[PDB]
Amino acid sequence: LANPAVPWGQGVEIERALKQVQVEGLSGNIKFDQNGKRINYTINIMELKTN
Amino acid sequence: NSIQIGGLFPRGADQEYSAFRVGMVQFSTSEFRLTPHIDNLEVANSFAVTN
Ligand SMILES: *[C@@H]1O[C@H](CO)[C@@H](O)[C@H](O)[C@H]1NC(C)=O
Repeated sequence: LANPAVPWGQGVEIERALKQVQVEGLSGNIKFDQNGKRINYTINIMELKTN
Repeated sequence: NSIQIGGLFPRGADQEYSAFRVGMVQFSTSEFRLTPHIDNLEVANSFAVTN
């Protein structure tokens, strides 16, 4: 809260580090854009039947 | 009999603070007097508002 707030430099580097990550996981292929939203995801379209 | 009251005016609000001061002038009384501390901020910013 201390004013004026001062951010640490390393943070940006950690951010870039996270955003550049591309891995395989339970949600399928995991990759991010510059803003941090998910990219190249696969959403299985499913229907409920009798069985 | 001093009453401290804070205030928050979004940057770019002029006539509002004007009407605030005019209100301070008109409703001033011998019994008690409001002592405003005004803080201009980015109202859309949650951090700024919290701080
Ligand atoms: C991954 O996402 C980008 C962003 O739209 C898209 O252009 C690209 O074709 C995607 N790749 C696959 C294999 O869907």
